[PDB]
Amino acid sequence: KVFGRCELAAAMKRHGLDNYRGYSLGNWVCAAKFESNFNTQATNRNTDGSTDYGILQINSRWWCNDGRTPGSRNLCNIPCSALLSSDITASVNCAKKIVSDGNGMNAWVAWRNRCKGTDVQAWIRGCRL
Ligand SMILES: [Cl-]
Ligand SMILES: [Cl-]
Ligand SMILES: [Cl-]
Ligand SMILES: [Cl-]
Ligand code: NA
Ligand code: NA
Repeated sequence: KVFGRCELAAAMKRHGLDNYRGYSLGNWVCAAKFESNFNTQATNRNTDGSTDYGILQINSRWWCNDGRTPGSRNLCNIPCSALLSSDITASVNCAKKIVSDGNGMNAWVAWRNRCKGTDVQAWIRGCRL
């Protein structure tokens, strides 16, 4: 599923991401834009052999099981393929664990490099929330 900008913002708010650990909703929408272009099916390989899955590009090194990332963990206790569903619940719930892991949203390098220090509220401008 490819979400609209405001459709995704609404779904993330409904799931409690708006100011979760102090990150306003625009941070999450900005991260999703640059991680997946709002596409739940997005997958991308990392140099170490792990893979990133779904709308927030959650990686198989630490957070999910894809059966092909040797030496990895599965801290969200989910198959990585569940993160490609049109229902973003698993991605949001896993994201809540990630962002609570010490480094905040710096865990998403695209957030650090493209969203941090910018006017992230722009990403929800015009949206009925
Ligand atoms: Cl957009
Ligand atoms: Cl914020
Ligand atoms: Cl959903
Ligand atoms: Cl933080
Ligand atoms: Na915001
Ligand atoms: Na894994």
